[PDB]
Amino acid sequence: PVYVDIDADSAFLKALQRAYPMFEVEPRQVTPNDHANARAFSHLAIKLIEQEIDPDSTILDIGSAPARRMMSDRKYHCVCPMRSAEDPERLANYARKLASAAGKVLDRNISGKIGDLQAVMAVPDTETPTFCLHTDVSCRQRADVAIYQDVYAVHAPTSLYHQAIKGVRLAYWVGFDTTPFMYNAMAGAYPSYSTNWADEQVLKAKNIGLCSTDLTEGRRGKLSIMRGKKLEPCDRVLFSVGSTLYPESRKLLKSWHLPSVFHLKGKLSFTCRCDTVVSCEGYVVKRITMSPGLYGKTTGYAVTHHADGFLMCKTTDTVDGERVSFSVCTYVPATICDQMTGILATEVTPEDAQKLLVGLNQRNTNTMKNYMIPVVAQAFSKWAKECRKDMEDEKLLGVRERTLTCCCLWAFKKQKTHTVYKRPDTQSIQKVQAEFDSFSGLSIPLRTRIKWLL
Amino acid sequence: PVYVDIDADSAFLKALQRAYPMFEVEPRQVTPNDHANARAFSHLAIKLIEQEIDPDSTILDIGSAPARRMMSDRKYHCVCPMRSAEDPERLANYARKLASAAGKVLDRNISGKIGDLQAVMAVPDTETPTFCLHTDVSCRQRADVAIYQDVYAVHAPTSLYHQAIKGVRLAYWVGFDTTPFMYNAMAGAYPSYSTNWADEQVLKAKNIGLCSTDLTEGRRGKLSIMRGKKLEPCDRVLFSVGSTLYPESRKLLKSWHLPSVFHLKGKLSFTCRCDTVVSCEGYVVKRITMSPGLYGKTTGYAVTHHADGFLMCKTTDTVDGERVSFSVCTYVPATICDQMTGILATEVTPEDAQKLLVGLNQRNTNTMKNYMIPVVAQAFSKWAKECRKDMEDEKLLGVRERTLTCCCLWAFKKQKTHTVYKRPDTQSIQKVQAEFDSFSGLSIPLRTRIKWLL
Amino acid sequence: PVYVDIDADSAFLKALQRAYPMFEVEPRQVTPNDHANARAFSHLAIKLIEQEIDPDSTILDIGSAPARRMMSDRKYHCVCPMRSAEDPERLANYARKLASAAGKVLDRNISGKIGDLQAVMAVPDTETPTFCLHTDVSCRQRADVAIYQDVYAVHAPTSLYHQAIKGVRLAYWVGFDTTPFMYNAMAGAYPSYSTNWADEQVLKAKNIGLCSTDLTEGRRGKLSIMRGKKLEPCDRVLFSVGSTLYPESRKLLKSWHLPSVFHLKGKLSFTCRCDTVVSCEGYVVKRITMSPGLYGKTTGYAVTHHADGFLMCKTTDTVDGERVSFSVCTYVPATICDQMTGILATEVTPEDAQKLLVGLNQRNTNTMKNYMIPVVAQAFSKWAKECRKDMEDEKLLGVRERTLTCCCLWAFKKQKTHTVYKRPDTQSIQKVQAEFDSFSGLSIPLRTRIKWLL
Ligand SMILES: [Zn+2]
Ligand SMILES: [Zn+2]
Ligand SMILES: [Zn+2]
Repeated sequence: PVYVDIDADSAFLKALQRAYPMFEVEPRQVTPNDHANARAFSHLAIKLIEQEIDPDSTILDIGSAPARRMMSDRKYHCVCPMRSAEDPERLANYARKLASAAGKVLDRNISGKIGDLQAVMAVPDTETPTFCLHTDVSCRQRADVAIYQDVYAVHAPTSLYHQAIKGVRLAYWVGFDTTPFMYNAMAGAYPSYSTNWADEQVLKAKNIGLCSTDLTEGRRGKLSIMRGKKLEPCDRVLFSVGSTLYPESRKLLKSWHLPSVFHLKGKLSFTCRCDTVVSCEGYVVKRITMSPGLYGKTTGYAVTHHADGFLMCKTTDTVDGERVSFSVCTYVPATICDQMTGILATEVTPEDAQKLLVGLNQRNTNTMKNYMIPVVAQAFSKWAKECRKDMEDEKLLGVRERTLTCCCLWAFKKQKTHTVYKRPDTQSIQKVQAEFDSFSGLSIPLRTRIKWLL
Repeated sequence: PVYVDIDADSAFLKALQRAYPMFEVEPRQVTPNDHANARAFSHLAIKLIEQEIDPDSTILDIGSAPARRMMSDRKYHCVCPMRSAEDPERLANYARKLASAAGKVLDRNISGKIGDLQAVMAVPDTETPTFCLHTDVSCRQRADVAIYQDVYAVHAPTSLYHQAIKGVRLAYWVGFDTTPFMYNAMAGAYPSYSTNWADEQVLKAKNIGLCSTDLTEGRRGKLSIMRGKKLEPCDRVLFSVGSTLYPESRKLLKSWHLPSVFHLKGKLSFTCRCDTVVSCEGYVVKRITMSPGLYGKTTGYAVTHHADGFLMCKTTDTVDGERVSFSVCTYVPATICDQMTGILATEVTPEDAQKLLVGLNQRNTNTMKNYMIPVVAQAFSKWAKECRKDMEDEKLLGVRERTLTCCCLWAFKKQKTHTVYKRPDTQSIQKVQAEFDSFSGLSIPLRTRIKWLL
Repeated sequence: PVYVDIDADSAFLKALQRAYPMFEVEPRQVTPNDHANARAFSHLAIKLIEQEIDPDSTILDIGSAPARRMMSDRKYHCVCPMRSAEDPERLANYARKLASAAGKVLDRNISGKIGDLQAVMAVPDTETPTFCLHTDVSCRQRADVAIYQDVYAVHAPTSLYHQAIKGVRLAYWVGFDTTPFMYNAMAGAYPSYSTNWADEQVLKAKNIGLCSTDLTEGRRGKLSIMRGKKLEPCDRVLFSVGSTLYPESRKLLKSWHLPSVFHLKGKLSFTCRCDTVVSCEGYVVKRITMSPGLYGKTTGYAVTHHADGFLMCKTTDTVDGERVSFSVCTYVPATICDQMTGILATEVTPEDAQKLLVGLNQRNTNTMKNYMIPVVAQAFSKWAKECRKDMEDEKLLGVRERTLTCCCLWAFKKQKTHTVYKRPDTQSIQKVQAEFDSFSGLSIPLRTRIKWLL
């Protein structure tokens, strides 16, 4: 069995048992994490990856803590770029966890890993079998499995190519579903994992998941130096997994939304596939295989299967007091989606839809988080309405009705789409890019401390 | 017994037991595939084919992975054209799966298949008894059974003739029902297999199965370089089986909708039959028999028996913002169809029809997927209405009412058919073509790696 | 007991036990065949014929596969004209089934049948005791029983005379009821066997059993080269038994609707009887007796006893978009017929009649297939109406009311009959013709195959 640190009466345990049928998932709650689900998923994700891959294979852990990786029989070789403030504490914790294992293991190469840390604290740029201080672009070790566990700040094709040229033929990416960022939403939620993310421009909104505003009477309106008149989603996004905050860029998030087939054509050439192997309510495990030489052709399309509904709607909020409208995305449980089918046959108001959603939810054992019921309600009310206007404005079969621009071009009226509702068992198809061909860090007071611990 | 990787409480298990009464189907879920049904069908399809065919026969596998085929007592000879990015990984996986079997089998010719891969990585163009790197038109092996398991990108008559000239007298094609492509629909669904397909022109539709659109206010309408005024189904189609995406061409799909009898008359002559041996909710197993010399005659008709209802309707969507109408097809469960019979005796609105369909579905144990209930509802409402207009516009028995074109020709008013509903136990009859008479790939870094694995 | 390949909970098993009281009918489903009923009838029909006929008799099998006939103790002599594409595969299958029986039988003349195929592939025109490559007109064997199992493409009097001059005194014809073709219907259904047939002119109808149409907006009406103005039933008809398609001609179908007595008087003379020995819901077994010399006289009448109701109505459809009306026939279960008796005492609308039929059917255990419920409903509503107009227009007893054509002839108004309803336990009486007096195929590449298999 596999023990997950979630409450025994948790409703996420069934979702987590479906996503992992090959395991016996048992709750062993030992810590009141506010993002316990996001970790109960990744623990099982590594448990599954370690079964799929060959035991005699060497694994590379990009941006991962070496502390969690030991006590495992797999030949891990963690690569620690030390790009953030957690890596020095991660290395301190690794050195400290090795000390309590000097003799009480004699099964997990502890006596080799102590030597491996002291030998890399002797020479920093060195390449040891199970530890190094390089970036994933800088490491010189040769393996055949790579694992990107919660690694979003990396450009996908560049890093994948740099792993492939080192002999990596299999790669696993455990992370959040990058689909809300291909639809290019402003703010969004992963409610089953207590995760909220927002574009920095709307961090002062009133009521979205990740926001914080102030009280006011609305009588100033004079402090605009330069007009915006344009509130598109910029590049910087902030994620809050429970209470843990991470900054990301939309570019490096969208880069991991890889197509089914792509080509990495640098000094060497590889043809690569990307398969979503696990998917639970917004948290995915993707499998990339890379093989030498160009084979086949690439369509440049990426598919997302929706097991649970996916909404993206236009919501009206007040960012920093100013009433704007932007796009918010969320995941709705497939049960709620299936039970709204009959009501969305007509035009329902957001009040009626919210009362019906609260009924379906409470029927204290909630199916979906309630902070998303208002917006979802509004989303449904818009969708059901835009479905009636499609029915009243029936066109002719196979014809269009373009209008001349009066010089040489044609014009067609665009309709206003306020909601994109991807029901369960539908798919999203996004045109992405394939055919990619365009591919220190530690102090002395720390280097003295990491080997003093051993 | 035969073990299928679907969960024990699945409702597809009963449908899968009906399609295979000669087996006892046991659920053995070990993986949360989002297209587990489409594979639980094909596993049993190969189990059935291997019983029907003679054990002393040689089998050819067009476009199939050699990995899955071993551990079978049948004399397989897989032909691997390496036409896509999966065949290199398929060969890597085959070479890796052979290594774990060097000695632990001594029953499935593992020690012969290792040498058989070594002999083809020594000479590429060689023809070995159980493996080759050719296409189906290029392979030179002589067998008597061919199997096309999920092989849609091949022209049926050409490939079948090239198998027949090599002594193949029996062929099996396991695939999706090619009937939605003879009615020439724009988009469609196989909802029991979580499969959606769409013509590339409508991949930016709002709400069909395989689509993805954006939010907008509909106030630009100026970017048409050249008018379309014509939205007929073009040749390129994209399939999403769960989350696995494949591109297909309507020509090569319609190619496999073979008639009951046809003739392959090239340098040699064969008379051939095509029998649908298995069909489950949109997934068929066809049996082609080929015999030397022309016998009988061909009427050129292809029949599809509908066990579950088949709808094709005109839906109004907004592709990339533009409100168009195109044809969508889907499969409706025979129970839903039978329970809709009484309501379709009059004119029902799509709202009433959708509420009634939701009632019949929920009566949490859904009979049909709900994302298809709206369109189906609309379809029914149109059909029930076009059935009343046939009754109000009663004609005379055996006469027509053509009108002179005023020169020498006659004119008859055509009526608008918005829905084609093929109820359970009806049949589709399509005029197709019979009488056919008009019939490398591997790199060095991979050929080095395949034999290093063994 | 006799084992039929139908599901254990099938509702056709009761009807099949009534049609064969002398047998123990046991369901042994081993194949998901879409026309399992049509074969569960014929298997029992041959079981019955083999009991009725004398064991020391020689049997002739017209157009039958020799493969199914062996393993039977009866002295069969199959005649294989090789008129279609199934006979070459039938012979391949026979040669293959003999090979698996060379030694494991020593009870069914396997060692004699192998030599009998080798002797006929040595000389083609030869006449061997249990196999020949002739037609039924060309075979020179002398027997005393003939069996026509699903043989519709043969002219009945000519074939029967050619069998009689060879000493055949008993003949059996297992087939579909040829009564819908004596009423000369355009399309029709045998719904208990999943069989639909249509005249080729209406294969593009919208909603009948065997058809397939397209979507359209009805705005072309310009492509008629020559007017029809006349939609009578032509000679070519297509049958779909489940999904198996056969073409037949109305002439050779009506040929087997033989009268109770007829005379075959050519170079020799025979007086012949035709009795329907078995009848199940549209599938009959007819027994023809032929004796030398002319005896008695012939009324030239053929009778059909209706155990289940038989409808033929005028339905309005749209063939290829053009709204026409033609005649469709179907079989209604005697229970549905009996339970509609009280409603048809007045004028019921097709909507009310369809809701009532759906009530009686569902009262998921359907009595009749639902795709025939609308048309049947309409049929009933017409019949019940034409029965009221007979009652309101009461004539005088034994008189007519002809009107002079003003020259020398008389005229009577003909009434419009839109429905012919033959209730259960009624009979149809048709004036047919009696007194009849107007009465290679294999290549080398196959003849090399057939004895190579043995
Ligand atoms: Zn390293
Ligand atoms: Zn080969
Ligand atoms: Zn003969």
